[PDB]
Amino acid sequence: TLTYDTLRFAEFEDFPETSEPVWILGRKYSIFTEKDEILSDVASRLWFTYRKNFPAIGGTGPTSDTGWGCMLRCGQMIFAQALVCRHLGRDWRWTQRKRQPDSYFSVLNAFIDRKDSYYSIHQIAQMGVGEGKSIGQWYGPNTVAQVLKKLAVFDTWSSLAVHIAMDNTVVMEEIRRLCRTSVPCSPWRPLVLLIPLRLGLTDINEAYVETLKHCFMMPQSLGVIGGKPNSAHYFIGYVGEELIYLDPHTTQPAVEGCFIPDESFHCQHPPCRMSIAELDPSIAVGFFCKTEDDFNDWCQQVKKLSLLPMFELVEQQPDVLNLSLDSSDVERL
Repeated sequence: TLTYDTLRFAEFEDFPETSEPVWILGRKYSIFTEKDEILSDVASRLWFTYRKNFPAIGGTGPTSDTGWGCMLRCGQMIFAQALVCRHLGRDWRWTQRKRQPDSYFSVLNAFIDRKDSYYSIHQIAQMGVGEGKSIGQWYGPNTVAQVLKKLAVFDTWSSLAVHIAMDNTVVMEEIRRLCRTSVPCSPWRPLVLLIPLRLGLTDINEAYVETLKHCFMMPQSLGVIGGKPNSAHYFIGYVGEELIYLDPHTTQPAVEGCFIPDESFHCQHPPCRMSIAELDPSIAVGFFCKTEDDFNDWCQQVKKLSLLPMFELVEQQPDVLNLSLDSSDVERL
């Protein structure tokens, strides 16, 4: 039950001192003159790993998700980043020896391993059953995304709108129908947009690489979740031909007013890097648009990227994930 803690014995390497820009969730950095800021941004992200000794799920279920909940943990991380942007702002940073806002602890609390937290492993796992997934079963990006949408309905504090765009299409009228609370003279529910995709049979077609990089360069970028079963990762950026990510494969003891010892929820080891060409095909890309202007800006950026494609943007109108098979893929398949 501790052969799944792969992060414990992984190879860690410091960031290469090169001229290649370092992108972390819509923010561009230079490793030469902004190394501290880069490390601060990565460490600031809410990190969620396997946990142990938390209340049994459903009273008789697991007390640890080691070996099965890594995609659930990545789902928690990408959704937490959205809540951080929604309640704290993209410019917020976590620092030891500093008093964090009360909202920070409220966000963190929503991911604590107890059934009364909105996005706890308990609620995610239990909600997954309704999706046809038994507790203890590993999920794919699409499934965890569908679960988060249903869980967010109860979170009236955040009052988020979660849209999962299938068929590789983002219908703008659907987004407005989901987010508009009233006729514009908050009138807009902060939007968490998740787009499940499959960029290849065994690997991602190289033609998608450039599009994928651009997904981390938008002010609304929440990153990407994906990976093979029990090898899920939360990708938060890239540098050169590598993706930067947070890994949940380490089991930590569950953490028991406002204050919460939060050291274990911040990744302080050298940020994990992986070759883009080694990324599993099944992923879910996310974007956060707090206001309608943010959404409009996002659409404008998707227009360019498309013109100068993983998904299409249309104004109006089975849920399918389209796999673009090249001549070779058609043969190997």
